[PDB]
Formats: sequence, C-alpha cells, structure tokens
Amino acid sequence: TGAGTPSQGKKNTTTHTKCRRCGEKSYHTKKKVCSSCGFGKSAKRRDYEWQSKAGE
Amino acid sequence: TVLHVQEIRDMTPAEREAELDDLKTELLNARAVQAAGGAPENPGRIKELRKAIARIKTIQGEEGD
Amino acid sequence: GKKSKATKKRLAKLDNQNSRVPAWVMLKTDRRNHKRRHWRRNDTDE
Amino acid sequence: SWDVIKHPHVTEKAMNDMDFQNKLQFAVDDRASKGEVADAVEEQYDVTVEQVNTQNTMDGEKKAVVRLSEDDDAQEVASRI
Amino acid sequence: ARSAYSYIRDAWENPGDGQLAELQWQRQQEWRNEGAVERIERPTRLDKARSQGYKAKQGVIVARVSVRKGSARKRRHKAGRRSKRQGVTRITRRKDIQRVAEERASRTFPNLRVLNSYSVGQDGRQKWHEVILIDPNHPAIQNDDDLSWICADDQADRVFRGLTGAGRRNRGLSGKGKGSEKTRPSLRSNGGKA
RNA sequence: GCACGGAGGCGAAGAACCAUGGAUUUCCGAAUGAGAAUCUCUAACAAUUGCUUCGCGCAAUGAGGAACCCCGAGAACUGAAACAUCUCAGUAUCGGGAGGAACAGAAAACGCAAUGUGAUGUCGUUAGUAACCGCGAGUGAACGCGAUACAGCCCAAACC
RNA sequence: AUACAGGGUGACAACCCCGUACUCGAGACCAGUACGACGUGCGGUAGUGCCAGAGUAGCGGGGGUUGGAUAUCCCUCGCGA
RNA sequence: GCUUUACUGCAGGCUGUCGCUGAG
Ligand SMILES: [Cl-]
Ligand SMILES: [Cl-]
Ligand SMILES: [K+]
Ligand SMILES: [Mg+2]
Ligand SMILES: [Mg+2]
Ligand SMILES: [Mg+2]
Ligand SMILES: [Mg+2]
Ligand SMILES: [Mg+2]
Ligand SMILES: [Mg+2]
Ligand SMILES: [Mg+2]
Ligand SMILES: [Mg+2]
Ligand SMILES: [Mg+2]
Ligand SMILES: [Mg+2]
Ligand code: NA
Ligand code: NA
Ligand code: NA
Ligand code: NA
Ligand code: NA
Ligand code: NA
Ligand code: NA
Ligand code: NA
Ligand code: NA
Ligand code: NA
Ligand code: NA
Ligand code: NA
Ligand SMILES: [Sr+2]
Ligand SMILES: [Sr+2]
Ligand SMILES: [Sr+2]
Ligand SMILES: [Sr+2]
Ligand SMILES: [Sr+2]
Ligand SMILES: [Sr+2]
Ligand SMILES: [Sr+2]
Ligand SMILES: [Sr+2]
Ligand SMILES: [Sr+2]
Ligand SMILES: [Sr+2]
Repeated sequence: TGAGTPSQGKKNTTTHTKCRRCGEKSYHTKKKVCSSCGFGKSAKRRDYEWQSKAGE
Repeated sequence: TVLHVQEIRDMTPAEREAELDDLKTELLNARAVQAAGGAPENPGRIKELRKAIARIKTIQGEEGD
Repeated sequence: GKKSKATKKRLAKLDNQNSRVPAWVMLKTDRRNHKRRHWRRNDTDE
Repeated sequence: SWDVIKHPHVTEKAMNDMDFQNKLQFAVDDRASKGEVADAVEEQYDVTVEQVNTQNTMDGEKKAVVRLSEDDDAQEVASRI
Repeated sequence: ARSAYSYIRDAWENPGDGQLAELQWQRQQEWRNEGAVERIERPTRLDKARSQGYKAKQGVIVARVSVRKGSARKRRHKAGRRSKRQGVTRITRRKDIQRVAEERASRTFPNLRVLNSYSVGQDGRQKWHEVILIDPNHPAIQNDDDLSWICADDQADRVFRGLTGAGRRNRGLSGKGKGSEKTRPSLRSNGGKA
C-alpha cells in the first residue's frame, strides 16, 4: 500500500475547525487547542517574532 | 417623517408605549405583506417605521420612560 | 456527519453568500461575485 | 430586545397546511421555544394554539408550524395580513 | 539610649549564636512544613522591616517565601554547541535567590507591590526571605506621606522590572563611579554586558 | 455610502453633511456561574489577593497595543581563509513586565592629585586612545571637555 | 497682487471655480507647569562616645560576564567586622 | 550519519571534603 494516493482515501477525520476565539479554521477539535491563536492553550494571544523578518 | 420628535416628547409614558405597539404592528404587517411578496407596498414607510421606533425608544430612555 | 446549530448557521451563511451580484448593481455601476463557491470544486472551513 | 414572531412563512406547502390542517407557519426567532411561540401567536391574533412544531432552517432562521384549535380558522386569520 | 530594635538587629548579626540560634532551630521545623509563600501578621525581624519602610498599618503585608538552594536548574543542550556552551553543572543564574523570592511573593499577591525584602536564614536545602508588600489601592496608604509614592502607575509590577532594592543591587547599580560603566542606566541600554 | 438602477421616500417642523456630547450596542472573545469549534445548562467578580460591616459588602489583578523601554533565558550558520579560547553576539529567538515614553538619579562619586569638579540621562568629543586577545583574527571603555536640560528631597534611629 | 503655491474646469488659466497672501477664530499639547498666594520655618555657639540601615563591608572555593588587565559587574558554596 | 585506546570537552556513576549538623 503506497504512502501516496491510496493512503489519501483513508482521510475522513475532522481535526482543525473554526475557532471560537479567532475565527480561523485552526481549532483542533481533538486537542481543543487553536494552532493559530492559542485558544485553549493560553489566555494571551499566540504570537511570535519569527512571524516576520527580524528587522521588521 | 409623519411622526416628529416634539409629538413624541409630548406623549405621556403610557402613550409612547401604546404608540410603540402600534408602530410594531404596522411593521410586522409590512414584513408580512413583504413575505407574501405583496406589491401594495411603499418602501419608504417600512424604513420609516424602524426609525420611528428607534426615536420612541430613544425618548423613553431620555425621559426615564 | 452531524451538524450543530452553530455549524448550521455558518453553512447557511455560506449558502446565502454564494449568490449572483444583483442585475441592478450592474447598471448602477455601469459594469461578478469573486466569492462564488461550488460544493464539489471547493471546500468550506471546519 | 428581540421579538418572537418575525413574519409569516408563505409558500405552497404553508398554504396547504393552512387549508387542510388549520395550521399557520411562521419565521420566528431562533431562541424562541415551542411554548414561547405558542404564547406570542395567541397574543398577536387572539386564537388558541393546539400544537407547535419547529425547525432550524438552512436559511439560518427557525420555522414554526402552529396548529390552531378547531374553534379557529387559519385561512381567515392569515387573510387579515 | 539604645532602641529596643537595636537588640533585634544585634541578635541577627550572628543567627548561629545565642537564643536566636535556638529559635531558628525551632522555627525552621515549622517553616519546612509550610508552603512556598506564607503571609505572616508580623515581621520576624522588626528592626529590619521598619528600616526598609515597613509600618504597622492597613495595606502593609508581610510574607515569608522559601526557595531551593544552589545553582541553576538547567537542562543540557539537545543540539550542537561548542565546548564553551555545553556547560550545565557550574552554571548559575544571573538573578540572586532573594530576587526570585520577591517575584514569587508578588505573583501570589497580584494586587500588591513589592516594597523590599530581607533574609531570615536557611538550612541545607533552601533559603527564606520575608517580603514587605503594599496595597496601592488602600486609602490608608494612598494618604501616607512615606508610602503613597508606591501608588503611581509606573510602580505597577515594579519587582518584575528590577526596580526593587535587591533588584538594583543585582543589576550592578550600587556604585556611582568606577565599575558601573555597563550597569547604569540599564543593563539593556548597555548591550547586556554588565 | 462605495454604486452613474428601478421603485419609493425624506427635507423650510431646516434634511443631507461636519464637530462635540449622549442613547442603543446580539454571540464568542482576558471572558470571570458550569460547560461548549461563536452554542447550551441551572443565580454567579471564575481564579489569586487587599480591606473587611468576615457578606464578594468595598476594591485590585487578568487581556490588547507598530515599535520604542525595563527585568530574565539565550543559539548557530559566520570570521579566524582548518579549529577548540576568541568571533558572529548578549545578536536571532524565548519567558515576564511598565509607560507615553521607559530606565537612571542627589556620591561610602571623581582622582585633568587639586587652593580642583559636584545628582542623572543623552548628544558631540576624548578614541579605535587605556584595557583585552591561540598577544592571532578580532574586541574595546572611562575621567575630562563642549553641549542639551537642570532640582532637589523623603524615611530608619536618637528625643517624644 | 501682503494673493505669480497647488488643484479643478471640454487644450499652455494670478484675474472662470476651489484655494493662495494678509487678518481673525476654536481645539489639543506645552501644563495643573511658570508666576502668585497659604502655612511651615532657614541658620549659628558651647557641651554631650544619645542616634545613624549585617550574613552586610571584607576574605576564600567554583562559575559566568566585562576593556577591566593583580585593577569590571554578577551568581553560587563556605567564612565573616 | 556512524566508529574508536583521534583531539577537546559535556552529562552520568563512584569517592574524599565543606554546609545542613546536635549531645556525651
Ligand atoms: Cl511588585
Ligand atoms: Cl574634575
Ligand atoms: K562557533
Ligand atoms: Mg439556493
Ligand atoms: Mg425537532
Ligand atoms: Mg515626617
Ligand atoms: Mg536609556
Ligand atoms: Mg462565559
Ligand atoms: Mg573558520
Ligand atoms: Mg563573549
Ligand atoms: Mg591563525
Ligand atoms: Mg565585545
Ligand atoms: Mg574614570
Ligand atoms: Na466540498
Ligand atoms: Na425571514
Ligand atoms: Na503583585
Ligand atoms: Na457602538
Ligand atoms: Na474584578
Ligand atoms: Na467577600
Ligand atoms: Na574559512
Ligand atoms: Na571546516
Ligand atoms: Na582569545
Ligand atoms: Na560583566
Ligand atoms: Na565568590
Ligand atoms: Na550522512
Ligand atoms: Sr508490510
Ligand atoms: Sr491500491
Ligand atoms: Sr479514517
Ligand atoms: Sr490547556
Ligand atoms: Sr508572543
Ligand atoms: Sr474531489
Ligand atoms: Sr433557501
Ligand atoms: Sr500587571
Ligand atoms: Sr545641575
Ligand atoms: Sr547610614
């Protein structure tokens, strides 16, 4: 069984969903954590300096 | 339009509420006739009713009812 | 699947948005919905 | 403050319910319960509500099918709006 | 004549001798069974507390905090490092324990602001410090000529920015001349070389 | 309104429009009665604190903000024509935190050694100087001076 | 023309329109600052070992850091006026 | 990437010592 096309047919699990806090489809319904804004993980909003060029 | 601010302030608290229910009913019937796709409409009033109700509500707050 | 009431509201909105730009807007602007979606070719969120 | 009854739902299927089952159909606030729909209707048209069935529609609104008592006549009630 | 306070002071110059020695031996047994931050109604070292600004008044709080003794509790590198950056054992943190103590105390009382702190001994595995905290929102303090200054907005969370007496010492701000070229006005403005 | 349509309406009861102030302001959201992919279940400052009439009665904290700022944690590619000290660099990145600016600040200073200067930032200079360094590559101040702006005070104790 | 900045208007516009010079008005910041006023009360002599901040000053072991070299700053363990 | 009695270091284990730490 190839890792490619044939293995793609087994994918019918819902993980990432519309996030209550930020509105992005990043709320992982299994972990109950938003990979985009951090909801469910932290009160503070998920943010990182590497999201932009260092001097900008 | 038809209803002015003066007229509203000149009404007693009970009159505003009565006028309120009356306006709401005209609106409800408008939306009903609109729901039935009715044509005997006058697009202006359906818009006027909303504002009139906002005016009365604003006045009721100002006066304390 | 099983849709919650909120999911339902969202699907409903997406359906509504998925309509043509009214004919009269054409005239008024003297001459296209960029958010037109197809159930099959596209994929909504959630 | 949100009202209960939004507007009459007028469609062929609705007309039939009205002509054959003495039922009226309304678009109501999605937060309204079967009971709150029953009251609102009795207090707006002065009639006796016997049963209420609801449905959250794919149009984002809640639809109510309100059956009136035999003492009332839907056809006539709806005819005054 | 000598103040009664001078006696508390003099006793604490040698916490390992006399009555004090016996007191500590007794007290520590209880402290060891207490939490990380215990509010106390009265300073163990009155003279020291009053000297640092303590007052028997509403809005003035004292809490004892214990912290594990020793160097940095650091995790060894999980990626490539030149020999110089592979150390783990002899590496120590840049903030002294008294400072870590003041911060834990201040976290416990989010609405209060650190005024000062002092040492109350240690055993072989931990150190204890008492921290004086003030309520910037209480009128008895808002009206105090000696403490109201701590009610200003720019004093909020003062401990976390090193504005404490222990904070300023640890930042190398004691000296006004030689040796403070890289500490004043801040470690950061001086490129972090102090 | 964008938006140059159709219909209809509003405006001399002075509309539109602008300024200031006020009203309304769904749900989720620090999100705070409990739970939940923005909904649901049966009165709510949840949680941590201060005061306390010891009752959430009165209060505080939480999260956001372009960067700037303060306190902590802290690389490597790279340079040395290899490389380990050194360098890149206290840089990137991470944790915490304040403000409109931060931080510093009225000498247990300086040490043009003096019959002299007189809180502190910062700018120009002192200077790639002193100092560091497989004394290699490289790293690198300060006092002073010219400026900017200037401001000096409060406790602990003694005695009550 | 104290206005010949700029723009608009069916083509190269000081004089067609908006503006522009001059003069004037309001808000914000400077700033609850400066000045002014209220209260407080500066200072000096003689006598008096009454008072004046401790794990500190200082030393040693181990680290980091720094231009700091014997002579940087800091952490940690021990000792200590 | 991997190896080892390559170079240099780092964890870790063993061991002495100091603190915790007292009385006869
Ligand atoms: Cl604080
Ligand atoms: Cl000089
Ligand atoms: K390197
Ligand atoms: Mg359709
Ligand atoms: Mg159902
Ligand atoms: Mg006084
Ligand atoms: Mg600065
Ligand atoms: Mg909630
Ligand atoms: Mg090289
Ligand atoms: Mg270095
Ligand atoms: Mg070489
Ligand atoms: Mg350097
Ligand atoms: Mg110097
Ligand atoms: Na699809
Ligand atoms: Na509707
Ligand atoms: Na605090
Ligand atoms: Na609003
Ligand atoms: Na609160
Ligand atoms: Na309470
Ligand atoms: Na090279
Ligand atoms: Na190489
Ligand atoms: Na070197
Ligand atoms: Na240093
Ligand atoms: Na040492
Ligand atoms: Na390889
Ligand atoms: Sr197989
Ligand atoms: Sr296959
Ligand atoms: Sr599957
Ligand atoms: Sr979590
Ligand atoms: Sr962040
Ligand atoms: Sr497909
Ligand atoms: Sr539909
Ligand atoms: Sr805070
Ligand atoms: Sr001056
Ligand atoms: Sr002194």
